[PDB]
Amino acid sequence: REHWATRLGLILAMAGNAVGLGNFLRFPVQAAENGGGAFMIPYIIAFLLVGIPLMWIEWAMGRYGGAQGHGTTPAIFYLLWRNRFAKILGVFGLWIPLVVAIYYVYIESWTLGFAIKFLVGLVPEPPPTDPDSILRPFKEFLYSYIGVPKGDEPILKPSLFAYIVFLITMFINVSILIRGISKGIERFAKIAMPTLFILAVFLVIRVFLLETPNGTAADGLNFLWTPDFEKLKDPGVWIAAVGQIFFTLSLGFGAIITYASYVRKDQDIVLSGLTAATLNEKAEVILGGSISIPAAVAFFGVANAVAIAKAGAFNLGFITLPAIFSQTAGGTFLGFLWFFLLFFAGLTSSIAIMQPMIAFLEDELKLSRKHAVLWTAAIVFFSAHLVMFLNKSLDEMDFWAGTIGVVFFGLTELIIFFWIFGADKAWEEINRGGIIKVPRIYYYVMRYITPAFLAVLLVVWAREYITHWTVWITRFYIIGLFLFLTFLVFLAERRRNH
Ligand SMILES: CNCC[C@@H](Oc1ccc(C(F)(F)F)cc1)c1ccccc1
Ligand SMILES: CC(C)C[C@H](N)C(=O)O
Ligand code: NA
Ligand code: NA
Repeated sequence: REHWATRLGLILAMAGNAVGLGNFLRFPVQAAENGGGAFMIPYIIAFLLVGIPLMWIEWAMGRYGGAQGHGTTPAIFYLLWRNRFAKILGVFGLWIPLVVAIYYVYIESWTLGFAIKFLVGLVPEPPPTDPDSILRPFKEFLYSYIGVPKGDEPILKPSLFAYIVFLITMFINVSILIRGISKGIERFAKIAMPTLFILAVFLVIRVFLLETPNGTAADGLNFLWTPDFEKLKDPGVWIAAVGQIFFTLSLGFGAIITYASYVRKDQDIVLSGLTAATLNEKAEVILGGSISIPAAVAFFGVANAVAIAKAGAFNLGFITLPAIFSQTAGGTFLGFLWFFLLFFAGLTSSIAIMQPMIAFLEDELKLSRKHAVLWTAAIVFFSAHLVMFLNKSLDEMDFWAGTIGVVFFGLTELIIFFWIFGADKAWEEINRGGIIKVPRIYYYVMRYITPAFLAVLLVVWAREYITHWTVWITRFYIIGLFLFLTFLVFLAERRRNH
């Protein structure tokens, strides 16, 4: 089995897995919609009671599987629980990252396309201070790129440029993945993470120097880091925070598990796991939180920035921020550095959610790396045409896989590892080879607090929160993908028989 060459390259590959579009795009929008600092308390508690323990569980399950030659959950679940239902439940750890990949790689492709155009200066020109006259050209710029419907039909029409950039983005993902774990993912991470970090720091400094009659960047930081204890009674904030924690740390995606299955059976996962998780949180609360919101607040004030963050999820990052930047000398270039940052952040993450399917084909169906990567790219590429051409298909996939799926799957992998396999075996498996030991309090968190936390959350979700007819096209398609992956698991157990 392939293994990570260096401890550092492992940390950075895992950090790269976690540090992505979620830190710079999803987090600020989530924090601004939910009272800024009112969001941060549940977010921290979620990190301590959900984020940390599940990260340790997923590293453990991964290393455990990999030692027996299996990198994915259909098989790993079966090792921990010798039951046919374990294999079926394990299909979600191929389904979730695959469905997520289908839309995530497309959003990643936008950032590349915007980087190219912002570098070459093919950008909208606002007139030489009326906000709507400055924002609109950048709105139209995004709308033409992705092809937002102009009438009644729920159909998108991406520009020719957007389509070819998607193709290039796929080609780039493939070229990294085809070289494997040490020479591909690890090598790229060593280049990509330092670049990503430097670009983000530069932008944070640049944003910190912004001031208008409407405000400063520091008003954005005060909005984000000032608690509201009255909001702590609102369950919506808690549901939002926990969802962000999952998405941001790549928990419940089978992506951490798979990367961990290339950690040698002896090697530490406790300190490594905690460091990768902590690097992500820095890049999210310090770097990601410091760019978009403070810049929006400076130029528009708090209440306008909140309203912008509620307008959509891509309004802030693809419209508002580059619009703001265009009002400053060297702004088109500053736009380029932002989108380049986003591209590298997306790229290190999307290779993490394509690798589970690659690992399944190699481990269970015995395809070569080349064939496994090429077929995985073909399924993502083909499937992506749904997200590219059907309005709100992205939202449907992001809901079922990226939102509901991950929490369900997190609770499931915890029940399988810590309740069925055995709480004492699991704990032994986590700490085995550890540089540091996991605090004793976390045994009771993992066994009782985390699962009760998530079960209560999911109860309120499917009873107090659960559209156009076209959402059924996407549901149909992704259900079919699940059935298809079930077929492959079936074929894998048959190959093992013969
Ligand atoms: C609860 N979250 C809001 C839904 C939001 O989803 C996403 C938000 C951000 C990302 C990103 F991080 F960019 F990858 C991916 C998906 C979304 C999806 C499609 C359109 C608009 C918003
Ligand atoms: C799907 C995951 C790889 C997403 C990643 N953790 C992010 O925050 O962008
Ligand atoms: Na993240
Ligand atoms: Na990343």
